[PDB]
Amino acid sequence: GSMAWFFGKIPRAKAEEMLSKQRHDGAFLIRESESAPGDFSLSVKFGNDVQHFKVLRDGAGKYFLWVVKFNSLNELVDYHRSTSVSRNQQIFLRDI
Repeated sequence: GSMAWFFGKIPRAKAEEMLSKQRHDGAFLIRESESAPGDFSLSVKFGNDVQHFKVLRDGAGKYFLWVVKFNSLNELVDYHRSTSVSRNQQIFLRDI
Protein backbone atom coordinates (compact mmCIF):
# COMPACT_ATOMS: atom_id res chain seq x y z
CA GLY A 1 0.00 0.00 0.00
CA SER A 2 2.42 2.65 -1.28
CA MET A 3 6.13 2.37 -0.76
CA ALA A 4 7.69 5.28 1.12
CA TRP A 5 10.90 4.41 -0.56
CA PHE A 6 9.92 5.33 -4.15
CA PHE A 7 10.77 8.95 -4.96
CA GLY A 8 10.21 8.97 -8.73
CA LYS A 9 12.32 11.41 -10.65
CA ILE A 10 14.59 13.64 -8.62
CA PRO A 11 18.15 15.04 -9.00
CA ARG A 12 20.95 13.26 -7.17
CA ALA A 13 21.52 16.50 -5.32
CA LYS A 14 17.97 16.62 -3.91
CA ALA A 15 18.20 13.23 -2.26
CA GLU A 16 21.56 13.95 -0.80
CA GLU A 17 20.04 17.01 0.92
CA MET A 18 16.96 15.08 1.97
CA LEU A 19 18.95 12.16 3.34
CA SER A 20 21.64 13.91 5.36
CA LYS A 21 18.86 15.03 7.69
CA GLN A 22 17.70 11.50 8.25
CA ARG A 23 19.49 10.54 11.45
CA HIS A 24 19.64 6.74 11.28
CA ASP A 25 22.13 5.11 8.91
CA GLY A 26 20.50 2.99 6.21
CA ALA A 27 17.77 5.51 5.55
CA PHE A 28 17.10 5.17 1.81
CA LEU A 29 15.11 5.97 -1.32
CA ILE A 30 15.05 4.52 -4.85
CA ARG A 31 14.72 7.11 -7.64
CA GLU A 32 14.21 6.96 -11.41
CA SER A 33 17.65 8.05 -12.61
CA GLU A 34 18.18 11.26 -14.60
CA SER A 35 19.89 10.05 -17.77
CA ALA A 36 19.34 6.56 -19.10
CA PRO A 37 15.75 5.41 -19.88
CA GLY A 38 14.36 3.21 -17.09
CA ASP A 39 17.54 3.53 -14.97
CA PHE A 40 17.22 3.36 -11.24
CA SER A 41 19.31 4.42 -8.32
CA LEU A 42 19.35 3.68 -4.64
CA SER A 43 20.54 6.43 -2.36
CA VAL A 44 21.65 5.63 1.16
CA LYS A 45 22.44 7.76 4.16
CA PHE A 46 25.37 6.21 5.92
CA GLY A 47 27.87 7.70 8.30
CA ASN A 48 28.10 11.39 7.51
CA ASP A 49 27.82 10.72 3.82
CA VAL A 50 25.06 9.91 1.43
CA GLN A 51 25.84 7.08 -1.00
CA HIS A 52 24.43 6.11 -4.47
CA PHE A 53 24.21 2.73 -6.18
CA LYS A 54 23.32 1.86 -9.77
CA VAL A 55 20.50 -0.74 -9.83
CA LEU A 56 21.89 -3.32 -12.33
CA ARG A 57 19.81 -5.40 -14.64
CA ASP A 58 20.32 -8.55 -16.55
CA GLY A 59 19.17 -9.49 -20.06
CA ALA A 60 16.18 -11.09 -18.38
CA GLY A 61 15.36 -7.82 -16.68
CA LYS A 62 16.22 -9.03 -13.15
CA TYR A 63 17.54 -6.32 -10.82
CA PHE A 64 20.50 -6.65 -8.51
CA LEU A 65 23.03 -4.32 -6.87
CA TRP A 66 25.99 -6.61 -6.92
CA VAL A 67 26.61 -10.27 -7.59
CA VAL A 68 29.58 -12.60 -7.11
CA LYS A 69 31.19 -14.33 -10.06
CA PHE A 70 34.69 -15.74 -10.38
CA ASN A 71 37.48 -15.61 -13.00
CA SER A 72 38.59 -19.21 -12.42
CA LEU A 73 37.79 -22.53 -10.88
CA ASN A 74 40.49 -21.99 -8.28
CA GLU A 75 38.78 -18.83 -7.00
CA LEU A 76 35.35 -20.38 -7.26
CA VAL A 77 36.40 -23.32 -5.08
CA ASP A 78 38.33 -21.07 -2.71
CA TYR A 79 35.23 -18.97 -2.09
CA HIS A 80 32.95 -21.83 -1.30
CA ARG A 81 35.08 -23.00 1.62
CA SER A 82 33.38 -20.34 3.64
CA THR A 83 30.05 -19.86 1.89
CA SER A 84 27.42 -22.25 0.79
CA VAL A 85 27.74 -24.35 -2.31
CA SER A 86 24.00 -24.61 -2.12
CA ARG A 87 21.44 -22.01 -1.18
CA ASN A 88 18.83 -24.07 0.60
CA GLN A 89 21.34 -26.20 2.45
CA GLN A 90 24.57 -25.03 4.05
CA ILE A 91 27.22 -27.36 2.55
CA PHE A 92 30.82 -25.99 2.76
CA LEU A 93 33.76 -27.39 0.74
CA ARG A 94 36.49 -29.25 2.67
CA ASP A 95 39.50 -30.71 0.97
CA ILE A 96 39.60 -34.52 1.27
